[PDB]
Amino acid sequence: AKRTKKVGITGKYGVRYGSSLRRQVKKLEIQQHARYDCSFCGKKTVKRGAAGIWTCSCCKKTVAGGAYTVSTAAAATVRSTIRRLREMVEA
Amino acid sequence: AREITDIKQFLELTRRADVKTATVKINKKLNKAGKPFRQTKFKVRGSSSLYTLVINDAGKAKKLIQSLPPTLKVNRL
Amino acid sequence: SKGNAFKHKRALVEHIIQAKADAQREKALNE
Amino acid sequence: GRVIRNQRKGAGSIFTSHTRLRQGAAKLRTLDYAERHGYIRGIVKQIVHDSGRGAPLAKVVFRDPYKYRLREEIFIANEGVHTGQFIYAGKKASLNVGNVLPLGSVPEGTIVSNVEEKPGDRGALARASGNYVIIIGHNPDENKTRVRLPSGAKKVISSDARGVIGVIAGGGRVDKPLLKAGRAFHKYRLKRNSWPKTRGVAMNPVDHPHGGG
Amino acid sequence: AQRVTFRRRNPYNTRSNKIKVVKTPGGILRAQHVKKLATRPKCGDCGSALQGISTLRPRQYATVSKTHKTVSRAYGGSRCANCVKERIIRAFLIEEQKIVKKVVKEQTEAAK
RNA sequence: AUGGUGAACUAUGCCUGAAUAGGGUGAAGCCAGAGGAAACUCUGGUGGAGGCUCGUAGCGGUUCUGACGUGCAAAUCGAUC
RNA sequence: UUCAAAUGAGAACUUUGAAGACUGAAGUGGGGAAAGGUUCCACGUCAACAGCAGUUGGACGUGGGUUAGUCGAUCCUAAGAGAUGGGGAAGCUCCGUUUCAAAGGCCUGAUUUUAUGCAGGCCACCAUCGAAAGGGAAUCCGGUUAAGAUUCCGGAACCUGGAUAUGGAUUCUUCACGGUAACGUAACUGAAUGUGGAGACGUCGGCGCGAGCCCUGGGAGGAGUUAUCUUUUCUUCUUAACAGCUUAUCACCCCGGAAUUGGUUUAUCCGGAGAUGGGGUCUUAUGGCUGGAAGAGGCCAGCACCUUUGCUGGCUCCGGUGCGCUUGUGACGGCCCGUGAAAAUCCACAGGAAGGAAUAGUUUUCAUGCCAGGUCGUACUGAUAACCGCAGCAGGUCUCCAAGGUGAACAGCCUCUAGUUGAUAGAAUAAUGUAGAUAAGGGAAGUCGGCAAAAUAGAUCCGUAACUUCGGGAUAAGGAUUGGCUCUAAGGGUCGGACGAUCAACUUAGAACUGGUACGGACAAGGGGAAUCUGACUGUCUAAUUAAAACAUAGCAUUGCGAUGGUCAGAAAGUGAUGUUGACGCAAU
RNA sequence: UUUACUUAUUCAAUGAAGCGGAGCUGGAUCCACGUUCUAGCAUUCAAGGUCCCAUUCGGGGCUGAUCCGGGUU
Ligand SMILES: [Mg+2]
Ligand SMILES: [Mg+2]
Ligand SMILES: [Mg+2]
Ligand SMILES: [Mg+2]
Ligand SMILES: [Mg+2]
Ligand SMILES: [Mg+2]
Ligand SMILES: [Mg+2]
Ligand SMILES: [Mg+2]
Ligand SMILES: [Mg+2]
Ligand SMILES: [Mg+2]
Ligand SMILES: [Mg+2]
Ligand SMILES: [Mg+2]
Ligand SMILES: [Mg+2]
Ligand SMILES: [Mg+2]
Ligand SMILES: [Mg+2]
Ligand SMILES: [Mg+2]
Ligand SMILES: [Mg+2]
Ligand SMILES: [Mg+2]
Ligand SMILES: [Mg+2]
Ligand SMILES: [Mg+2]
Ligand SMILES: [Mg+2]
Ligand SMILES: [Mg+2]
Ligand SMILES: [Mg+2]
Ligand SMILES: [Mg+2]
Ligand SMILES: [Mg+2]
Ligand SMILES: [Mg+2]
Ligand SMILES: [Zn+2]
Ligand SMILES: [Zn+2]
Repeated sequence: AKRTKKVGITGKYGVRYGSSLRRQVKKLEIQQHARYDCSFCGKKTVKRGAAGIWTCSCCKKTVAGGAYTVSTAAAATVRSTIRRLREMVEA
Repeated sequence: AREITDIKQFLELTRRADVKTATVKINKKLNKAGKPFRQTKFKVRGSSSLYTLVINDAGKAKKLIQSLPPTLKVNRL
Repeated sequence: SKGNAFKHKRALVEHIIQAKADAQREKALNE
Repeated sequence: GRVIRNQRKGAGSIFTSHTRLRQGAAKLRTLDYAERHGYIRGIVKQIVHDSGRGAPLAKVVFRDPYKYRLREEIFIANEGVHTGQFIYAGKKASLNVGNVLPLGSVPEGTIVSNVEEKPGDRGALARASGNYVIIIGHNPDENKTRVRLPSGAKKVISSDARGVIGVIAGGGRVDKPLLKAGRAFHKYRLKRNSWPKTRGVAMNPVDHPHGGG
Repeated sequence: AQRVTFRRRNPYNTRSNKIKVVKTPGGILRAQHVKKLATRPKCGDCGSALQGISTLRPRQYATVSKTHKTVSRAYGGSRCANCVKERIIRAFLIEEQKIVKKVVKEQTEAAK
């Protein structure tokens, strides 16, 4: 039983702030309140403490990450680039 | 205030060096909500704490009163 | 019960009785 | 004419930074013998939020090389750094995210952050969330390194200047609308007294040159 | 129906000015000032509450015996049993690996 | 013009404290049922979000051919808000 | 507001008694903070003051009264304030707060002896002020005064510091044993140095538990009503700090190895990184029993008297209930581009410099015993008369406790405890006023203008349009009902093997009967709708004539700056804000 | 005029700790082959080796840990 057709989590804002701004906020709020897999213990138990800080309820591991997601595309690209450079340096 | 239950410990407390005074108190109580009976509390006044020994036997209480040391100052009732 | 299928204790008891009867019937028919 | 707010802010007074809840200044280690010649290993003990700063910070504990004790440093957390991770700082440190290396020891295209402008000033460039510095190239004869800054500028700095491998965590913060004067209020309460802002046109000519009409 | 007053000159509801209502042997209600509750000591490695350690205000720990403040184990008190076990395992395994690596490095130096 | 005194009122920042009945509405997450290859849709619950709402304490001060005008008062009183 | 008596020359205003009322626990009650400074209390007493009076008084005259190791200050640090070393300034003085300083403590020594001269080492960062609401060692009960009270008196405790003895414990295996473990205990050496914890922390929501209060039964006392009735209405039946034993959500340990996935909260999380299950360990919020402690306190009865003097007997017991109120607390959940103090102080761990026993040692973190705790504040009001407003001024001024009914309710109305009965009075009832009401028929014809009044209003049910950012509009609009009485049905807990025994609460629905001119019967409480202009919204300002279309706001856009810098400050300076900052930033719009 | 230097002056940091030069020092002009699976630990003039003492509870010297500089970086 869906209670709202489109506003979803942004139903708490009522008719305020504008529809496009409410959509923009909705996307990032869903991202920031989602639950993510832990790369250490393999469980889906990682939640945001504060902006950029992501803690796993099990195994008590805290990782730095993005403001509203655990990993950003820029960070993933940087990781791949650093891996390639390290492999080139070793080889 | 402390409660003691060992009779030998009570006698040692009465013979302790700093102990000068004791009090004997008589209460009228009911055992298992039955007939009235007599309860005796012996209270030894120490320097730091007051020690209480409770005896529900009148004959044993009378025997203990007789066995109290003579230099100890006893306040009855 | 968490999903609000039973109005009260008597309804739950009647449903339990019916479910046990249906399980016994199915087991006897498959035997 | 009356003194405007732009001129008033220089005297300090009510325009100073609100620093009660800060964790401490975020700096690299002091450039010492160990970092100049080899490397030194510390451990990430916790990752914490700093009031008034978008990016999280990381507490890194090293051993004192000259005395039996522990030294705690406050680094700016790069993305991917976790609690319990080992961090290596020095000229001989490996090329891994979170390590502190001189700019001359990394290849072209390396992405770094908290980069020293001069060797030993303990971090000056690319400190805000999501920002980084790109290693464009090297000039070994002058012992220099060409880098690209977040603003797009190209700079030449010493190859002995240090930088932390990776990108500052907490990126994408400014993509969320605040929606509310209240959220802006709570944002600047932890930073300084610069909000709300009154337009100069709405003022009198005595208050601001833009006033009148 | 009996109403009470603060027994000290602080009239505000601060963290150090908390009261409860108690009936006295005189048959009347009276305020009674309650101290702030103590916090259990925490582990130095994981931050969890320490089992078997008394929970007191920090000055009160000077009045009790050493039994109430320790347990009979290495790091008893400051660290918990699971963390102590983990660091024992880590110490032994890393020392064995150091011996192995030294032997391997000596053999590689000899062969090289 | 020269030299001094004021942030006990009030303007603003900071530090450390304190205060704020009872209702209405019913967001996300979750459960059950009816559909569907899935995505997803519908029904009934649960949950208790919001610089939401009605309305006390409180804060403020819209209106009245209002009271008063050497007034209780060099800015007050009543109702309404 | 009234009656009587007393006092007095004199009484509407003083005192006591008799009456009628009020504040109605968000008080006209009981305490405090700021402020005041004796206003507190007793005796005497009326010239002036209390806009009438006065025998009265916060007035006048004379005195009495404030007792602390445990309550505060004192100590700590917060935003901040501010010397020294230095550097500016003709100078009064300014910058800066650990620098730019030779800024001060400790250990060892027969230093291979040159003969009566101090040698070898170790560790390091800055005065002071800043909270009677932050942090913090430790005290309660009963009684006592004209006025003191967690301070005095009686009894019972606790903290800190110090010297020390005995008992206990440990040792010839020297610095304890037990438990697989979680860990337990009356103890069970410890210097440098390092490390960890506590101090130490936001807000909201529901749920669980405790305490006090609320409601209620039996019994033992006391009071009231009794024209008629009521085994009746009201009231007392209490238990502090501290101490011993015991007591728990959470968490953890051992066994064991899970799909037919199970456990499980109001709220959906957990489990091969070891679930369910069985057995254990711990924190002692909190509760129970006992000591304290019935000897106290409470409620009654009976003694002699001018006694300003003494004294005796009884009872103080046993239960129940809850979406109740207040408050404390636990495990949780929601929220942030907001993640929500420091320091004094205390403890513990790692380490083992060392010291210590055989006919004798050790251990003052176990028990007991001994001594001490200075200075300053402490009365009272805290407001329609003790503060401020030129006043005993309808104004202003921070906070704690908080009963019964009706009712959703700290609303309105009535009541118990407590506290007031103060504000110049008496006699008449013209006009005009101030405040509040009613009105035949018509219903805005009044007026610049429906200004003002009236109408509506609670709860339940039926039903609810355009438009829309799809969230709203909305309680849209428009309709029906509501009392009392007598019943019926549904919704549970605790124990036992289809059910039985026992106990208890308030919600909803339905059906007869009955009064009616009224049934949210007082109180309480939206009028609604069709449109235009205008500002997005929530928010803010002209204190004392303008609350708005003005300002702010989120969103959008432009410009400057990579620190040898941008925007600013200072007379200067080895000066300062942004800056505990670094383009996802700061600054100017 | 051009090109250098440091010593005045200027800027910054630190615990003024490792700077500059050289090693018949070693491995291959460059390096210390003393530190990189792991949230352990690293502190009592440093153990060991070697010369003495007057052996006795231990005490000294060189080394461990290369040398030189008239510049804290
Ligand atoms: Mg203007
Ligand atoms: Mg002020
Ligand atoms: Mg609102
Ligand atoms: Mg409202
Ligand atoms: Mg009234
Ligand atoms: Mg009344
Ligand atoms: Mg007069
Ligand atoms: Mg008086
Ligand atoms: Mg007087
Ligand atoms: Mg100064
Ligand atoms: Mg001070
Ligand atoms: Mg305090
Ligand atoms: Mg008094
Ligand atoms: Mg006393
Ligand atoms: Mg007093
Ligand atoms: Mg008082
Ligand atoms: Mg005054
Ligand atoms: Mg004055
Ligand atoms: Mg009419
Ligand atoms: Mg007309
Ligand atoms: Mg006309
Ligand atoms: Mg409408
Ligand atoms: Mg507006
Ligand atoms: Mg005005
Ligand atoms: Mg106005
Ligand atoms: Mg505007
Ligand atoms: Zn994990
Ligand atoms: Zn632990």
